[PDB]
Amino acid sequence: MLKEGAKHFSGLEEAVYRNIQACKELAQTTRTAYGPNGMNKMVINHLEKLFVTNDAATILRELEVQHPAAKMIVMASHMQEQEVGDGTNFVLVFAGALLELAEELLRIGLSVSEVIEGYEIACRKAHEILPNLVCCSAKNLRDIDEVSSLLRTSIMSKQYGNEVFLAKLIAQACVSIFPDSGHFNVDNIRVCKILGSGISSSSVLHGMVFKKETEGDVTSVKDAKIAVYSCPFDGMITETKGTVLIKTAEELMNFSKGEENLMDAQVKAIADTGANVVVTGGKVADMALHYANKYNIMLVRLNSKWDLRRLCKTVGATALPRLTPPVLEEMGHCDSVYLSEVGDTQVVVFKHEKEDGAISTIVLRGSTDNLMDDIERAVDDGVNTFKVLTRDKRLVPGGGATEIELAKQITSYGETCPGLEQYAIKKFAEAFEAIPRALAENSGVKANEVISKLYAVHQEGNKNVGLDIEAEVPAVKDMLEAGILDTYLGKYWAIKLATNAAVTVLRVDQ
Amino acid sequence: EVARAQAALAVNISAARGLQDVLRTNLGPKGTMKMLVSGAGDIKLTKDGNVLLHEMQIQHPTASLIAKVATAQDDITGDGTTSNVLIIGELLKQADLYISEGLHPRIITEGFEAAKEKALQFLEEVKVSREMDRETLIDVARTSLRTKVHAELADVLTEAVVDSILAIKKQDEPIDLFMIEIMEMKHKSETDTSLIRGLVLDHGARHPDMKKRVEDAYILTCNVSLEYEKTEVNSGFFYKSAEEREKLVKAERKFIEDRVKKIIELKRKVCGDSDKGFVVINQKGIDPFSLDALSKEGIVALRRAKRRNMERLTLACGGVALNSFDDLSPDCLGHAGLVYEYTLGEEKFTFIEKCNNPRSVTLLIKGPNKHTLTQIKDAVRDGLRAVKNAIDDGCVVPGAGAVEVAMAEALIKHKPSVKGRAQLGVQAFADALLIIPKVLAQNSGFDLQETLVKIQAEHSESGQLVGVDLNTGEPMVAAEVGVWDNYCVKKQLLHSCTVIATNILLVDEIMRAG
Amino acid sequence: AEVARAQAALAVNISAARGLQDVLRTNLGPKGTMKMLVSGAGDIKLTKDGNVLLHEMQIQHPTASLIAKVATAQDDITGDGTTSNVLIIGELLKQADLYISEGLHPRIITEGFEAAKEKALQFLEEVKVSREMDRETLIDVARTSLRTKVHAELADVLTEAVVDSILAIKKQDEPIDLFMIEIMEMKHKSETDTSLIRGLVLDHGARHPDMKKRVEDAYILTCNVSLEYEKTEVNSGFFYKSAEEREKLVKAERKFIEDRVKKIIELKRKVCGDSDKGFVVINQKGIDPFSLDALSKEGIVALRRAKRRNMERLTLACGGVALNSFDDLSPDCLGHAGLVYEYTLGEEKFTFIEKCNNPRSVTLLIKGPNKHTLTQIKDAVRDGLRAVKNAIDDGCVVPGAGAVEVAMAEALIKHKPSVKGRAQLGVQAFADALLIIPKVLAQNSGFDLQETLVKIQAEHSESGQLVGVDLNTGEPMVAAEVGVWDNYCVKKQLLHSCTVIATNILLVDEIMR
Repeated sequence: MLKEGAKHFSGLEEAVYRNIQACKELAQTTRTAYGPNGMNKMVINHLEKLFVTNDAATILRELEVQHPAAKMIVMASHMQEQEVGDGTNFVLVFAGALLELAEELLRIGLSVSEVIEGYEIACRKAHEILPNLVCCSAKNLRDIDEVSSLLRTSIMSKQYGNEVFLAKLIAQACVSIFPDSGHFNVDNIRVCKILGSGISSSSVLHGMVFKKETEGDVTSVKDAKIAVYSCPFDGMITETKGTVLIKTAEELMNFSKGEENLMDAQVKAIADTGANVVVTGGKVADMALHYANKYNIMLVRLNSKWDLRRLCKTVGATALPRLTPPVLEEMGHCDSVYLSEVGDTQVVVFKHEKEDGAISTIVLRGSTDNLMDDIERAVDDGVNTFKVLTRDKRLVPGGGATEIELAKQITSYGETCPGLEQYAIKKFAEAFEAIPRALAENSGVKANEVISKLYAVHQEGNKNVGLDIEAEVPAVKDMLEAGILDTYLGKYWAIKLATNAAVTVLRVDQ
Repeated sequence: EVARAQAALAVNISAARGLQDVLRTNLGPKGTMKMLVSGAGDIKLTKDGNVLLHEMQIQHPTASLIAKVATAQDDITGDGTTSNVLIIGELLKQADLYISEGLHPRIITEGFEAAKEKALQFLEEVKVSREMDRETLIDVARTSLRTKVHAELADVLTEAVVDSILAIKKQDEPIDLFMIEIMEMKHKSETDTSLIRGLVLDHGARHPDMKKRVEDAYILTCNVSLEYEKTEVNSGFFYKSAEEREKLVKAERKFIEDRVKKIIELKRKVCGDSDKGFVVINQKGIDPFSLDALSKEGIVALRRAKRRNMERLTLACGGVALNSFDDLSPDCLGHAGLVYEYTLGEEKFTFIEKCNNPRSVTLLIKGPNKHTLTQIKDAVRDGLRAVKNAIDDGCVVPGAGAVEVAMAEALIKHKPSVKGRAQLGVQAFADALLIIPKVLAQNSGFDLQETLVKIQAEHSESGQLVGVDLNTGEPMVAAEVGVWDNYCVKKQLLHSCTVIATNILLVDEIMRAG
Repeated sequence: AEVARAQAALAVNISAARGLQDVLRTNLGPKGTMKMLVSGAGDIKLTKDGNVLLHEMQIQHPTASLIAKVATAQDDITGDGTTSNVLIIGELLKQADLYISEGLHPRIITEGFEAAKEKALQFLEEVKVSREMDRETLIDVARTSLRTKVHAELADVLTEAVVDSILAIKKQDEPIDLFMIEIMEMKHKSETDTSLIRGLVLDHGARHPDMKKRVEDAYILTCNVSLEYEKTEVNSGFFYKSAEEREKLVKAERKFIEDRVKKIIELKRKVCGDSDKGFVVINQKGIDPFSLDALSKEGIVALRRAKRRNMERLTLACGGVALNSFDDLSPDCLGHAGLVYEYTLGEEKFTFIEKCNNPRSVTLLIKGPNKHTLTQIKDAVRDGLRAVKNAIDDGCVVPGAGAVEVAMAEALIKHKPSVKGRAQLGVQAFADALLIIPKVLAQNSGFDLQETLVKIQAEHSESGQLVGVDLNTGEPMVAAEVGVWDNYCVKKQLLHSCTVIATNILLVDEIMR
C-alpha cells in the first residue's frame, strides 16, 4: 500500500472509480447485446476463429480482467443461464447501469449500506409487483404458437431478424415432446447443425441427430445395443521385424493376414458382445467394417468426444479403446436407431422417444456454422427460455415492457421512502431505461423520447421498445400485446441476481 | 537498510492506519466485505481481521507481526480480530503525539499498563454476567455473524449455531471441537443452512438402492475389506510369485463372502428384517456384489469412508469399529434414530442424523459452491467460537462501543494514577478505545462527536450500555440490541492490543539483514 | 487565475500560521531567550518581544498579514501578551486542525473557541484579584511583566526604574506611559543601564561656568529662531553661496546675536532682577559663543539644543509658555522651573527641568556602548512600561507564571458543552491553547512542557492551589505566591485577539491567487 504490504487490486479509486468502470465497459458491450437489436459483436476464439455474437458468455469466457469487478459477476448471468435462456444478456447491464448511479452517490457521498439496501429493499419491491406484471401464462407447451410467441423473445433478446421461424421451428422441434412438467431434456433435445442447405431448411429430427456418417450397414436392430468406443479398432498388427517388414520373409505374411480376422474377431465379438451398433471414437477398420458389414453392425467411422459424450451420456454408453474382443457395457438405450439425410449427409439417428426419454434433436441445415452458431446461441436460449419447468410460466411482457412499469412504481415508492434510502430505492427504478436507452440507440432514437413516452405510456406491461421504428418515435411497441412475452421466472432472476452483486461487488474494496 | 528510533517508529505507526483503516467496518453488521483476487492470486471473499491478514500475502512487517498475535484471538474468539487492529494503531497514534511533542518512548509504553489494568479492571467492573439461553446465544450468535454477514444471513445461521452448541452444552464441554461438523452442498443459493444433529455421509455406496432410508441406524464403522478383491490378488494384491498367486486366487471372495455373510448374518442379526434400517460403512472399497447380496438384505453398505467421519460415526452415534463383521448385537453398532441417505446434485450424502448421544452436530449449507459458499462457512464458524465463549464466560457484555466510552471514560474521567506520567500513557492508552463505534457510527452515519457525547452522556446519564445502530450512527442500548461482547473476547483483544503495542513502540531501529 | 480550494486553501494558511508561530518559541518568559531578527538595516535585534519581530522582517506569507494585525493591538492594548499572543493559536489550531483533519467543520470548531473563551475570561475575571497600585506590588508585576517581554536580568534591571515612572503619574488615566517615557540615550561603559530622571530632560544643553548649574528659581524662556537673527519670530535667509558671501554674511550675525542676547539679558533684568534670581533661556538651536558667554555673565542659564518635543514637555514642566524668540516678554510666558539643572554625563548635556509643575513625565536615560544594546535595552523599557502601567493603571491584576493556566483548563469540563461538539470540540483545543503559556516555560527548561505541565494540572487538579511553571526552571510554581503577576490588561485582552484570528483562519475556506 503506502507500505509494501498485503494484496489488493481494488479499493480507493478502483473500488469507487475503476471497479465501476470495470463494472461498466462490458455492460456497455451487453447493452445492445440484449433485447431486440441489430447490434453484432465479432469474436475470435482461442481458435482465432472469427465469429459474431450478441451473447455474452461466449464473449465473456475469453475475457480476462485484473479486477473481480467485471470478473466475478458474469457467473450470475451464467447462474442465470444455468436457470434459463437469455435475459442473461440483460443480467449484467442491469447491474452495471444501476451500479454507476452509486459512484454518483459516492460523489454525492452515500454510504455503502446506505447505497446497498434500497435496491435490495426495492429488489423485493420489484419481485413484489413483478407478479402484478404477469399479463399471461404458458398454456400449451405442445402448441407451437403458444411457445413460438415466447421463443422469439430470447432470440429477439439475442437478435432481431431471424426470431420468428426459429421460435416456430423450436416449437416445431416440439419442446412439446416433453411434459416440461419438471421433466425436460436438452440432452434429448440437441441442436445438431448440418453444414448445408439453408437455415430455413434447418429441420428438427426427433431422435438423436448425428451428422457423423452412418458407417456401412445400418443397425442390427432399432433397439440398438450400442458399443460406444473411443478406440475399438487401433489395428491388430505389429510389423516390427528384422526390417520391420521382412527379414525372415514369410513371418510378414502372417500378421497382415492374421490382423484382419482379429478385427473380425473383434467385429464378430461386436456381434458376439451383442452390439447392434458399434461406435468408434477412433477409426473404423475396413476389414472389421467389412466384417461389421457382414455382421451388419451399424458403425461410426469416427466419433467426436461430443458424439461419444452424448453417446456415452444418453445410451448409457462408455467410450473405450479396445484392442480386445469388445464387451458391451454401453449396451442400448434408444429404441429406434436410424440413418437420415438432412442437408443430404448421412445422419446417424438414435430415437427412443418416450415423452420422457423423448429425443427431439434439432438438426440445423445451413451453409455456415458461424451462421448456425450465433443462431444456436439464441436457439440455446429459446429452448431453455422455454425451459422454465413451469408449464404455466406466468407470462410477463417480453422485450422489457415491465421495466418502465416499475420505473414509475418503485421510484414513486422510492419517492415515498425517506432518507438516503430514497435514492437507493429511487436509483433502483431508474435502472430500467438503460436498455430502453441502449436499444433506442440501435433503434435510432434518444431515450428521452423513449423514456418520456415509456413514462407517458405509464402503466402498460405492453408499451416498450427494442430494435424497431416502433422503438424509435412511438416509444411504443407491443412487448406484450404482439405475442412477445416473457416467463415470470427469469425476470425474478434477471432482477435478483444482478442486484446482489451490484450491492456486493462494491462492498469489497480489496 | 535501516531506520532509527523516530524514523523506526514511523514505518511502524504509519503502516498501521491504512492497513488498520480497511477494517473500519470489519465488525458488526456494517462490516464491509473484502475480495482477494490477489492473495495467492485467487478470487475470494473475506471479512476477518486475522484471516484477511494471513490471506493476503502481506509484505510489511507491521502487517506481518500482529497477524501472529492476531492469530491468538482468532484462535481464541475467531472475531475481534475483526476488531482489535483498530484500537491498536489509534493507540499507536496516541503515543507518538507525546514523542511528537517529545516524551520518552519508555514512559508512554510504561503508562499503558495500570491503564491496561484499570481499564481491564473496568472490564471486571463493566462485565455483564448473563445466564445463557439459546435466545441470549441467538443474539450472541447474530452479533458475531452481523460482524460476519447480513443479519439476514445471521438468521438461518443462528439456528444451527445455538442448536449445535445446544447439544454440546449437554456434554458440558465449554468448547466445541465437535458439533463443528459442517457441510456444503450444491445449490443455486448459499441461503440454505441446514442442521443435522447427526452426521452427513459424503461417499455414496457404488450400489444405489441398498437401504435408501435407514430408519434405525446400526452403524459398524468398518475398516473391513469386503472388497479384498475378486480375482487374482495375492495378499490382496499383484506380486511376482505365481506360486503364491496360484494359491491366493480363491480365498479372496471367500474372505469377502465371509464378510458378506459376516454382514448378511449381521444384518439379520441386527435386524432380522429390512424394516429396521441398517448401515455398513467401509473405510475402503467394497465388492458391489457383496453389496448386491447386502443391498438386497436391507443394509446400506458403504465404502471408502474417511477415517474422520468414522469417528463422529463411532462417537455421535456411539458407533463401533471392527475388521470382521462377524455378527454383532443389533445394539452393538452405534445408532442414529433416522438415517437419511440424501442426493442433492448427483451424489447421495447420507444423513446419519440424531446420532445417538451426538457429540457432533452437522451443519449443512447448500450454495452456489463459490467462495460465497465459503464466505458463509467461515462466517458461522468463528461465531461458533464466539458463542462458545458465552458458554465459557457467564459474562457477556454488549458491543457497538457501549463498552468503550464508559471504559475509556473512567481512566480519562480521572487520571487512574493521577499521574500525568501514567496519564501520558493513559491518555494515550485510554483514548484509542473509542475507535470502534466512532468510525462505525460515522461509517454508517453522522460524525463520531454526537454519538460520542451521546453515548458518553447516555452512559453518564444511563450507565446502561448503549451502543451504535451499526447501520445508522446512533447509539442504542446495546445489551437489549443484542450486539454483544463476550467478556472472553473483549478482554483478550484488549490485552492483545496493548501487549503488542509496547515493544513495537520499542523498536528504535530496524536493519534489513539476516 | 489560481484558486486554492478546500484543505489546500486551508493548509498553507494554518501551515504558515503554526510553523512560523513555532519558530518563535525560544521566547515568552524569562526562560525564553532573545530572538535575533536583522532588519534591512543590518541591525542586530535580539528580542524576546513578540510584537517586535512580526512587522520588522517576516518571511512572506498571506498569513503574515493577520498576525501583524492582531499582535500590534496586543502591544497597543497592554504592551504585553504580545510575546504571548503568538503561541496561543497554533496550539489551538494544531489541536483544532485535528477535528478538521478528522473532517469536522472549521465552522463548528470555531464555535467552541468562542464559547470557551467566555469561561476563561470569566475565569480571568474569576481568578484575578485586585493587585494594588503600590509600587512594590507593581514591582512583582514589573519584575514579571518584562520577563514575558524580555530577559530577567533586563526585566529586573528596569523594574527599579519602571514602576517609578508610573509612580510619578498625576492619576493619569493611561494603560501605558506617554510622557513618563523620555528617552535619553548615551553611549555608555555599561551596556544595560538606564538613568531614571523625574520629569522632562532636554537632549542637549549648553554649559558655561558663569551659567548657573542648578537653577531653583528658573524663569524658562523657551527659545527658537536663534541668535543668527534680530528680533524675529521668523527664521531669515542666509548667503553662504559664494566664498565671499559666506564672509560678509557671518559678520552681521554678531549684531543679530547682539539683539537677542540683549533682548534676553534685559528679559532677565525685568523678571529676575539683574542676576538676583536664577534664569533660563532654552535655546533650542545652538547658542552662539558670545551670547553663550554674554547670557552666562548675565546670570541667565542658556540652554543649547532642546527638541521641539523637548519644547513641548518643557513649558508644562515649568508650567510656563514657549517663545520662538529670545526677546523681552511678558513674565508669565517665562516658565518657572522649581529646578532647572543641566547635567553633563560624558558628551551629552542633560538639562534637568525638575519639580515639574506637571510630573506627567519622567526621564529614562538609556545606556549602551553598542547599538543592539542601546537598541534592545530601550525595547524592554517601551513595551514593559506600557505593560507594567497596566498593573498601576488597573488595580485589578491577574496571576502570571502559569498559576491560573491549568485552572480554567481543569474547570472547562469540555463535555459540559453537550450541544454538538460545535462547542464541545472547540473547547478542547481551547484548554490546549490555554496551557501553551506553561508549556513554553516548562518547555524551554529541562524535562518537557507536559512533564512539568502535567504536574501543574495534577498539582492544581488539587484545586485552589494556583500553580504554574516556575518561570525560569520550567518546573512548578504558584505564581500568586511571589506576586509574579501578568497584567489585568495582559491576560483579559489576550484571549480576544487569539480567538478571533484563529477564527479568521476558519472563516477563510478559500484563497484565490
